[PDB]
Amino acid sequence: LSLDPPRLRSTPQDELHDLLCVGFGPASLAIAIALHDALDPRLNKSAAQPKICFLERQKQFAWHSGMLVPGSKMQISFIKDLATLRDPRSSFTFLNYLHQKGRLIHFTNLSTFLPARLEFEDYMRWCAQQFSDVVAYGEEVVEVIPGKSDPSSSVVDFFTVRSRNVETGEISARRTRKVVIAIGGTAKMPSGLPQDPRIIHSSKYCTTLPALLKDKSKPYNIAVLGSGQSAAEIFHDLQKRYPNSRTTLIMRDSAMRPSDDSPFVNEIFNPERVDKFYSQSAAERQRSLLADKATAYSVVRLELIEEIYNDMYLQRVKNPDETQWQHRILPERKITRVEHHGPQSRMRIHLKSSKPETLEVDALMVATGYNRNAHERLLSKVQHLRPTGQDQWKPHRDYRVEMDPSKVSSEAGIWLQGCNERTHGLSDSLLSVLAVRGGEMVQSIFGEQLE
Amino acid sequence: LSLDPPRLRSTPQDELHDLLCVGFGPASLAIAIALHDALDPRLNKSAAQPKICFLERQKQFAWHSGMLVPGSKMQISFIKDLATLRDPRSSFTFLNYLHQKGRLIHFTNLSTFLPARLEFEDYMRWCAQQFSDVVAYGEEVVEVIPGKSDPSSSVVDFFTVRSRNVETGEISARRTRKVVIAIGGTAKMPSGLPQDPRIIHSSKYCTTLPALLKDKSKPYNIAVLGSGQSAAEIFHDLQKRYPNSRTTLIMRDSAMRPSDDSPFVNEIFNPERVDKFYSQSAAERQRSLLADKATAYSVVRLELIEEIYNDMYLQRVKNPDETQWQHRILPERKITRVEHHGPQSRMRIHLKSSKPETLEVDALMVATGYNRNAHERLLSKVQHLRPTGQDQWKPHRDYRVEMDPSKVSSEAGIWLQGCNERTHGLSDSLLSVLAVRGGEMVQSIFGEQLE
Amino acid sequence: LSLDPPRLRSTPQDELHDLLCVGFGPASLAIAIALHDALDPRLNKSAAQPKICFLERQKQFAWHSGMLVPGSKMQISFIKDLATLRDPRSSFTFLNYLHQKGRLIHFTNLSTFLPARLEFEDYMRWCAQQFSDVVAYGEEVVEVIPGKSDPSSSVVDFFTVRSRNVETGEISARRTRKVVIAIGGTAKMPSGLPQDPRIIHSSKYCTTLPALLKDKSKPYNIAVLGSGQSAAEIFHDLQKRYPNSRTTLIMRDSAMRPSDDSPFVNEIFNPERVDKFYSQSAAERQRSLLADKATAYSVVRLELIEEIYNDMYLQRVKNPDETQWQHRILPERKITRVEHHGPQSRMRIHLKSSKPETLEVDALMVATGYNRNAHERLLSKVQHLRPTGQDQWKPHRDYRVEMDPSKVSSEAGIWLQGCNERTHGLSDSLLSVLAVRGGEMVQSIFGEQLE
Amino acid sequence: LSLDPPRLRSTPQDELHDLLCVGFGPASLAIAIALHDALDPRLNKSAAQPKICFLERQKQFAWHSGMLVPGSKMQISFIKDLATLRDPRSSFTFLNYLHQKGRLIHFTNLSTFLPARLEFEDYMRWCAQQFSDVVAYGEEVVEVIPGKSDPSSSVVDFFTVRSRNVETGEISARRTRKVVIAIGGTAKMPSGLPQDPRIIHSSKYCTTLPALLKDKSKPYNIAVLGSGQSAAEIFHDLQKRYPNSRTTLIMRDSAMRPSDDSPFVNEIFNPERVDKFYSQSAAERQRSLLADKATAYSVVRLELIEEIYNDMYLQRVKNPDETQWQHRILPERKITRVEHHGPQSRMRIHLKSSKPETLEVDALMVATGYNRNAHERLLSKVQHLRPTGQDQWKPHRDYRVEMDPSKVSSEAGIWLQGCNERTHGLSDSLLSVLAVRGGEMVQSIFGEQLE
Ligand SMILES: Cc1cc2nc3c(=O)[nH]c(=O)nc-3n(C[C@H](O)[C@H](O)[C@H](O)COP(=O)(O)OP(=O)(O)OC[C@H]3O[C@@H](n4cnc5c(N)ncnc54)[C@H](O)[C@@H]3O)c2cc1C
Ligand SMILES: Cc1cc2nc3c(=O)[nH]c(=O)nc-3n(C[C@H](O)[C@H](O)[C@H](O)COP(=O)(O)OP(=O)(O)OC[C@H]3O[C@@H](n4cnc5c(N)ncnc54)[C@H](O)[C@@H]3O)c2cc1C
Ligand SMILES: Cc1cc2nc3c(=O)[nH]c(=O)nc-3n(C[C@H](O)[C@H](O)[C@H](O)COP(=O)(O)OP(=O)(O)OC[C@H]3O[C@@H](n4cnc5c(N)ncnc54)[C@H](O)[C@@H]3O)c2cc1C
Ligand SMILES: Cc1cc2nc3c(=O)[nH]c(=O)nc-3n(C[C@H](O)[C@H](O)[C@H](O)COP(=O)(O)OP(=O)(O)OC[C@H]3O[C@@H](n4cnc5c(N)ncnc54)[C@H](O)[C@@H]3O)c2cc1C
Ligand SMILES: NCCC[C@H](N)C(=O)O
Ligand SMILES: NCCC[C@H](N)C(=O)O
Ligand SMILES: NCCC[C@H](N)C(=O)O
Repeated sequence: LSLDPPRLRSTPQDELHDLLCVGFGPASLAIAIALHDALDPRLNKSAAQPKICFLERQKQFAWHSGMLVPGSKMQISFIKDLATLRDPRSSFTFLNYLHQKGRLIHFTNLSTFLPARLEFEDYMRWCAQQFSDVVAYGEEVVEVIPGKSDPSSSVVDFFTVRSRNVETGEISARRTRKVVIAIGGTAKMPSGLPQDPRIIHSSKYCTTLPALLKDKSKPYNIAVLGSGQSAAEIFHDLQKRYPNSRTTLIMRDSAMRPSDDSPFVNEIFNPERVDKFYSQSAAERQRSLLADKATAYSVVRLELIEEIYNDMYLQRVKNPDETQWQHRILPERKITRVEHHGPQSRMRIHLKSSKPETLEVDALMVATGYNRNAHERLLSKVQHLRPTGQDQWKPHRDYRVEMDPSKVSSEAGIWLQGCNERTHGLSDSLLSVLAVRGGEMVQSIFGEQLE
Repeated sequence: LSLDPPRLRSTPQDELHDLLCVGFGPASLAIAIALHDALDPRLNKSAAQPKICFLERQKQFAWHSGMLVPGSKMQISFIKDLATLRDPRSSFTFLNYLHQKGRLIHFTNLSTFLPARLEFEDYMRWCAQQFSDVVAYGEEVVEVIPGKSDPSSSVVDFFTVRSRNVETGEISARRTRKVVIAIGGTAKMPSGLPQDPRIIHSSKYCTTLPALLKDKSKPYNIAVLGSGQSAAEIFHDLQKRYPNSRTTLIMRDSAMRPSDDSPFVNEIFNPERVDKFYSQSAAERQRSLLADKATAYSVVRLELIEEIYNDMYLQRVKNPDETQWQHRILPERKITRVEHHGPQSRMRIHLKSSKPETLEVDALMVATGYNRNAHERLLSKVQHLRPTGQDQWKPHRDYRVEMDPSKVSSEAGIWLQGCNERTHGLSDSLLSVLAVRGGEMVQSIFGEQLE
Repeated sequence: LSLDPPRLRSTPQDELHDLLCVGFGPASLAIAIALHDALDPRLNKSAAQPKICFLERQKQFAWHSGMLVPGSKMQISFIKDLATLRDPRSSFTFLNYLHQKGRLIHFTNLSTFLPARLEFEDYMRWCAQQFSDVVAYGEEVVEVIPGKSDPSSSVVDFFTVRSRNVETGEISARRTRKVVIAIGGTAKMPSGLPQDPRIIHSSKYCTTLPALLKDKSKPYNIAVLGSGQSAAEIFHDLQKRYPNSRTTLIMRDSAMRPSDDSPFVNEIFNPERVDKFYSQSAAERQRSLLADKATAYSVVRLELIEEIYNDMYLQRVKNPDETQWQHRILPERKITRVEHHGPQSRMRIHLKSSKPETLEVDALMVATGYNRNAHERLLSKVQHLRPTGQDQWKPHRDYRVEMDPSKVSSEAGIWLQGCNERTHGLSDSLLSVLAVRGGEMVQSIFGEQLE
Repeated sequence: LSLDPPRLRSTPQDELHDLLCVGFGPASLAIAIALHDALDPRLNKSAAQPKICFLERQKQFAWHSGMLVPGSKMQISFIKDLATLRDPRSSFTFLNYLHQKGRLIHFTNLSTFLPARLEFEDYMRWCAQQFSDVVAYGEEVVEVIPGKSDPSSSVVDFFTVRSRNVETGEISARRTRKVVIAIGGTAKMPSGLPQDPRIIHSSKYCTTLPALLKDKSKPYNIAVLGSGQSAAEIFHDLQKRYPNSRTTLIMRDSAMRPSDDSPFVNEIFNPERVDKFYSQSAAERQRSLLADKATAYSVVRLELIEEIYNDMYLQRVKNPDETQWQHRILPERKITRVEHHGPQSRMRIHLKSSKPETLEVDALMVATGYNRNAHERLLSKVQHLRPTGQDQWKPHRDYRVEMDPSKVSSEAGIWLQGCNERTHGLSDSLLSVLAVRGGEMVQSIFGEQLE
């Protein structure tokens, strides 16, 4: 329909970069997009291109591909794509992507605000490919190291970012004034579960479970631990994927509970509300996160809850005896022990009540969420630049971490993205404010240059 | 279509009754209905009629008539009427009521499980009228007094129930072996608000607000305190009822939140789950009530939340300046003081944040819920019959309160209904289990007689 | 929960029956149920049992088992079950069935008026089994023959009904004063299609297609002709059932169109509207059937249309080239020729526009509806009893066919059920008015006896 | 948020224009917008401005303001605004309008594709105001007259457009090579109804009914003739607007029927389908319009049908006697005579069945649709330029009417918009394809200039 906008120019890796971004998921992608738009005279009247590079450990752009369950839907309006809430005229809107694919009229006839996760990933992939010249894939960042252009001074004014090539194992280094860490989360596992190849986090569902359970027709016993959106999607999907299997949903809560996207509550995810949340005290922020927990954690989309309920009711129609059901839910349970050294294909899972019985399974899917602390390890050698006494990174409103002013130049800095819920609200790890935040980040990072 | 079933026979008030029920709301009505069905040879094979009387302070049957807001809907499936979950063959089902009115086919074409509150009240009224011979209306019960058929013994074996005729003020007494107290709740007011005729509880909305604000066209300022279903219904309704008024919703929470009727959670209201809840410890029961709070308290029907949100959005369309809106919501506020002695028509309401500004209004609707402690006052003179040391009534699973066995005959007793959430679960004060509980109560109370 | 009501007594087959019913599908079942209720003193105050028998060719009760597609839903509110609109107190209501199965509370939490076809069939099966003593299964009726108790007179006053035992092939005869023919429809095939085992009517989908296509993993090509509810259900289901197959929906219309159950239109299915429809002239009845055609024929449930549309859109997401899609719709087409004598597994289907290209397929499902003329063949030897000149059976309002009064006794007669759309409206072949019609039929047939 | 794009320059009215557009409703507005975008180097790489003027008879931009009923909703996805389907990057998209108003995030939380008609009008108004320099309001075009730059030749190469200033009555003339007529429809009245100020077309509902019925509290009798979307909206609205009135919906059909926007059917409104429709024969086009009639004419939005049905059911709850209802529907009726010369405030409306009774009313709203023939009158003096024998204007695919090539220069022409259903399909008079058609029109009209 139209031509794609001009590509960003790559930078030789031996040159000092203006910005180096760790990760090229949605959060980094939104920053690339906002930078493109900011450098677009059509979009910004005022609009040399900044020297920028993105390091991504995956071999190409992918969005949670381990959980790309068939049928899985976005839990957010497509209007909250990577550009529209910042500038609906952007070439990087979902609607413009659809138009470019010749699909916009057909999507309109769906009357849905919620694309398949598959389609939304391809949207983001389609955006991502327009930045290929400035993204280095298959590069896993392993550390950020402070640098001094004047080694005999006591002022840091750049950082060296070292990454391991995931194919060759070789170590590269790139130097930059500013670093963004946007690396999402790491799998959270209950500390009571032993390491076993049959015990698999939800994040590796689509990738590593079919490797373990190769025959989709075989009568497997498969359990799912958890009662959030991932637990539900996996529990529901196993029933299609392995149709002769016996599945068990194990949860410490009494029920799957619906996610709250009711319109007054949902305004906590508005981009303008980040100022409001950020400015509250630590205590009020903690109470606020708790009060709105049903919008984000340990909750399932009502539609999916209802579909699973109907499936269970259909089992009840066929057999009033719940102990005989092919697919069962076991609420208010916790796993107290996992026998997993026996000769059998199966582990023995021992269960008790979760208030203050055994299953034998071929695999246990563990849908217990994510931690967002992995940036700490990347930043270990830059900790000493923090103000005296700090043992945590303190991100400012504009997401730049606080550093000792007498140790670090004002031209140099490190920003965090996607790990700042404590300071910036429940929207921080989601897609909800990426469009606007990208804009804010470009302004924060490239502000002098673009003025 | 069919004839109504045989009426129950009245009892002369000077005779010793088998059962005397205080209140003829839904809970008592469900007991009348279950008794009728139990005495129906068509419904119960095994089926002299028990001597029974109901005392109701209203002049005729009415169901929360002060909150019969136009458009107001049931928040419960009609299948949970006063008989169906006990016996769908009962003549007292909602569907059979519709058939009797010649309306069943038209209701079917609505495709709704949720009747207007108006229609459901008329259903219950239609049931209630079939018990007119055994209900004494306009009788307000004021005390229950222990009696001894042998005054020189130390055993109580009946109770005298005294009521005040609401029209004549005259005091009547009726004697009975067994008493049921089913009197619902009393208005809960925040203790910080002064008594004023302009400050009116939600329960008296339809009755006493139009008496105060007589001219529906006048530009009143009207506030609503609270963020539950009643606050919402009243806030929304005032906008139709007084179209030129300026309304303000004052709430200490940050948002109206949706009621949870998602299907797995909603099973806590199943009749069979009362056994389960009752048998849990006090501590587990407390934690359970807390965990499922969003099913019952401080929550609004999503549909109503969404309609109010749309109304506010339409105001935003007309004027981006929220300070100028005719109808406004003020979240995270508490009332710190109410000036109400000035010469003006209006009170001055002083507001502060509810985290750890003034309105001038013609009336303040206070939608802050109910207490369920009024039975305590009726039972003051029977307290001494409790086991030594008890300062609260302890209802058994079958809702009969515990009494000292050496002080009270096994043929005599007092049952509580609708005030037992602490011991019987969130369904206790609702319509949810009335059909089944009525059956259980008839069995508990009339069990010997019906065997 | 309760006990089942008393069984009806069987009749020795050599005795003259009061009523003999051909078929024990829903329509006959509704008559059995209404008769039971009419003989129930609990339900009818006024209430020797009539001598009745039902002849059904299937070996046991089954409801369209060839189209019991997984997930398939009722297209009618459960309130229009086989008794409720006549008498909601009946033991044969859907809700009472649920209660008897201990499932009523769980069904309530579905919040649906539309059961799975599987569940509704089991409801009807559960009803049907209560009449086992008076139903002879595996009996295919082949003719109805006039009888004269006085052979030398010219008055017919009974009929002999002869049936072929489907297992033994043996012929039985039973004599009766009154006959009901309630045998539903026969498969309508386009006259241009040749007989071939690979060409299968929708009615035999679940039974005879898996016999033909034994391996569910094989890449079959399967076509579906038609664009009604059956075509849609089969088209959608093949995609799950044979996941590697290539399916093609062939339709002469341009689109699947949604069924109209909007509430004002839907009142044509009200039981009371049959009087209104019946009394209109032939011309007005014809125009009326045409005007409301979108309620009944060549239409699909919006929900199913939307799901199929989403599946096609998902194919579009993966591949913009519709010619490469696994599952395709070909609108405005007609089949002009079917090569089916070649050596290949597959038939060659030749297509042209349907306005005034070839597929090779392993099977063609033909979803082109039903005829309702099979009663004509059963009644061939009784035609001469019609009034002079009639070449069609003329059913009165009460569904008794017109006969020459001087040739047939007033105590003898034949009623038609389910084939009377022309005279009684679009509800005649559906479940919509079975409850009320059953009552009317019992009154019409057994009226003298029950007075 | 961003600045508005550059304004188009006005043209002195004594200059020969490139394009003169009659009407500035949605269709003309979409052409203005597409022209702006085509001249935008940001949107079109290749991008002297054409000399253009729009003549609109209203004093300012308004969209069907006589039917801007409170609550009225768009019946089309906002994605089908005036630019998005052509170019989602356009500054004239609905989403960009929302962003400019600071409302985009709040609209997102509505989760609706269907704005209030009020909001969508303000969207279009907001677009329209950006073309104020080239629109002359209060100008009613009365004729288009052929011109010859060489009067002694036989070739027309311009047209003079004459308009009457609606305030001063003065006549202006403007000359142009090309003319677009985009003037929408004129009120269709049944020819059997007499002229009376109490008989008012739906198009003048919000403007001229409250002038007639000044007191909203008065017990008026008001009838509505028709059963389409307008009849329904007016019938429903009168009940709020005049709460003590008795309203009557008079319709020749038996029921309000729902509009078909089911997704396969709805593809007839796709912009790409205009090529397909246009190329079909006259006969096939006629049959096609008939087949899809339920998408466009004599149909009501299911949601509105359902709301009206619920209102009627609520009347039934209060009173089983339909003859006493405040608001009544009278189906299958036609008006045979209107007494309207009597002394009373009210007309007497005589009714009969519509198959092949009197009301006395204060006003009759006539909701019987529109004609689209008014361009004929404007073009009367240019008819002779058509090819010999034509008595109708024949619009080409690109909407330019056919003219004799030897009588009219190739640089001169007349285009029709919004009146071409017969040749271009059911989307022609709607908003459905305005975005794309605007683009096509700009290309058709300004094609040489923009190359
Ligand atoms: C199954 C699932 C469904 C979800 N659905 C939604 C939804 O519908 N709507 C919504 O708003 N949110 C949703 N989320 C939330 C999700 O967090 C955000 O949508 C989004 O993924 C966050 O973007 P991100 O860039 O911050 O993190 P990520 O998406 O995790 O991307 C971070 C990137 O950094 C790479 N990376 C990590 N470490 C390194 C390293 N050391 N070196 C180099 N590269 C590295 C990773 O490969 C990854 O690509 C969902 C999450 C999950 C798990
Ligand atoms: C606005 C509102 C809407 C509601 N909607 C629902 C719903 O949709 N679904 C649901 O399940 N629940 C609903 N509820 C909950 C409600 O508590 C129950 O539906 C029902 O009213 C409880 O019945 P009850 O008999 O226990 O109490 P009540 O309904 O309050 O009846 C008690 C009766 O006792 C009488 N009484 C009180 N004191 C005396 C006395 N001293 N002497 C004599 N008579 C006395 C009273 O006049 C009253 O009639 C709603 C409550 C409110 C306030
Ligand atoms: C797939 C499908 C789905 C449908 N879904 C609905 C719905 O959701 N709601 C609705 O209202 N309607 C629905 N219908 C319409 C259907 O016609 C009625 O629901 C119902 O089946 C009609 O009952 P019936 O007894 O008249 O005919 P049938 O159901 O066809 O029963 C007639 C019986 O007579 C037996 N029989 C036939 N010939 C003989 C013979 N010579 N001798 C002895 N026995 C014989 C047959 O075995 C059969 O059991 C559906 C139809 C189909 C095909
Ligand atoms: C109540 C109502 C609701 C509708 N809702 C929708 C909807 O939700 N979605 C949809 O797709 N369609 C809808 N429509 C269809 C409607 O036709 C189109 O939306 C749109 O109005 C068509 O634009 P138009 O410019 O062709 O005609 P119009 O909107 O009628 O505009 C034509 C303009 O020309 C002016 N004009 C007329 N004659 C002259 C003259 N001689 N000289 C100068 N100016 C003149 C008129 O003042 C008018 O402004 C609706 C129609 C009505 C009546
Ligand atoms: N899990 C995603 C939550 C997104 C949030 N409801 C929003 O509207 O932004
Ligand atoms: N507020 C009424 C709650 C009723 C409960 N959801 C139930 O289904 O019983
Ligand atoms: N009445 C408006 C019809 C619009 C059409 N359904 C469309 O989607 O374009």
